[PDB]
Amino acid sequence: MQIFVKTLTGKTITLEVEPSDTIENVKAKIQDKEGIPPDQQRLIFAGKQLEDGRTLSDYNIQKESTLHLVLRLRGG
Amino acid sequence: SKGEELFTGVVPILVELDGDVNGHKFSVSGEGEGDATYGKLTLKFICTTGKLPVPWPTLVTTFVQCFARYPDHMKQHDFFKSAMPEGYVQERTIFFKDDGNYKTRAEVKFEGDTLVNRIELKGIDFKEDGNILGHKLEYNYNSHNVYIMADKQKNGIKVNFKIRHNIEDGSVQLADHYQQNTPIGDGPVLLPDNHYLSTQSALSKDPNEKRDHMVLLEFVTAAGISQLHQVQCPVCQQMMPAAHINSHLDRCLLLHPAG
Amino acid sequence: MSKGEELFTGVVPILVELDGDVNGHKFSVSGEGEGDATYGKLTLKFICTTGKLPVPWPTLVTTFVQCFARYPDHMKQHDFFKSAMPEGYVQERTIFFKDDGNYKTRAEVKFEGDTLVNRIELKGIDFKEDGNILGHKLEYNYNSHNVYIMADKQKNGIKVNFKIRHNIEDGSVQLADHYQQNTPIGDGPVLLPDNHYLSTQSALSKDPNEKRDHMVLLEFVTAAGITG
Ligand SMILES: [Zn+2]
Repeated sequence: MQIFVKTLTGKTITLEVEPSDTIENVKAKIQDKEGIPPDQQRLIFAGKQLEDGRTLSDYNIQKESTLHLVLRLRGG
Repeated sequence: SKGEELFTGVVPILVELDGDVNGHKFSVSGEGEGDATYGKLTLKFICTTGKLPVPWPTLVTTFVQCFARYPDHMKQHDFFKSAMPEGYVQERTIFFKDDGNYKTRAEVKFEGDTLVNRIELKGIDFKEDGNILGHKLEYNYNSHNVYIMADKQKNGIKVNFKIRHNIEDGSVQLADHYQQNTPIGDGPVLLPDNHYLSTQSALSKDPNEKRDHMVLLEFVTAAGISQLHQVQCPVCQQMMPAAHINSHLDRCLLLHPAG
Repeated sequence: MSKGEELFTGVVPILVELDGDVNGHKFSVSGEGEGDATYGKLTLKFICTTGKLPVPWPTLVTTFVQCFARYPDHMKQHDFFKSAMPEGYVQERTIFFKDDGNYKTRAEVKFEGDTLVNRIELKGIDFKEDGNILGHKLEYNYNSHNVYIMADKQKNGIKVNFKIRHNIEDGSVQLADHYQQNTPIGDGPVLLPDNHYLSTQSALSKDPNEKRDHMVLLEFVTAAGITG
């Protein structure tokens, strides 16, 4: 399944995922395409922050959902 | 771009607005000219229904960013001229801090030789004795940065900025501008990287004009190709500079636990 | 209301000359344009002839002809600036940049034949090498200010004060406190004004066909503070 991740730098990345995927794995896939380290990533979906150790379906994220990526330099 | 070639030289400009703010119905007409080569816009406006029931400075941003000068190295970020001549729909909500808001919807497009801007504006929740309906804004304008971000999924732009309106008593009334622009045609359009337009304005009066009116001069230059960029919280949609998003989010996520 | 007043009924061409020294960096600027007091409008182009301007262009806007303000009819008895023409006035300032150095300026504003001429000496000291001025951290833009005017009887002129807000690269604001005095050059009678202010607005821009360090400046100035 495909989902999108929208950055504040007006950029849309489309991603290949399964609902069983952990947030940490999704962050890894983001790193894999954009080079951004997982620990600088905060992911938001319908106003909630996605937590490491949970899954795309723990938040009822389906195909074609849009996530919001906010970067956090340090302290992440 | 193709639209781009239309903006060498002086383009005549025509502005029309039908407004309704807190019930008060009004109309404004304007005309002058735009010269993208310098970034220079000159316009004169007449309230044709008589006395403008809001202060002229609050309508400044409502009354053609296609006139900005984009420098050579940023000409591929100029969405406004690329949507020309079919034009674009410009929409805003403008929030006057601790007072009402305007929603605006405009079509900016060529009609033959002239670039026209036609606007419908609806204003609600204003205070009878606020800075807007009480006419407490000075008749002047400051410089702003207009922050632009692509919105691929709309095939257009999201634009955000805050206007600083000086008040007669020395305070400053803020107006948060949440803007987006969409092409009217299906022509291709330049979708830009984050940047800003540097905006400066001066307002005056034609001393042989007894009607209620504004002369406006604008200088606009694209720049900025970032921690100052005004972005929206993905939780509550408020705009703030990028530098503040992390600490805002720490608090905002906890405030809206259901999102 | 004064003799000087009639000199300003149409477009008056303008010449600016500035000799400058800031923390030892010496510089010159020439400028030219026209003002139109009927409308309160001022247009000017300045060229730094010694190379690169060693201070940001906007710090010099106020230094680079308040004789071009539009005084409304019921305020024309308060126009010190035209009343002193054609012989002119001396305009003197100290400008204190917050947390940084200061400018001292002395300028003569007067008609040379039919052009309005502004000749200025500027000295800057105590500037920080990595500060907003010497470090060129100012945005290339300008805001509106009210310029407060008081009569100065003993020196047969005016005292003026205001603060300019200069926007910085990083989104902060840097204040420049202006202390100003204007003193007639001639012996002639002049109008000493009741308290009022000039409402000022400016826009800075570039001539894209100019290759020297330069500034295009548009000013709109209108006297206010006294009711019609
Ligand atoms: Zn929020």
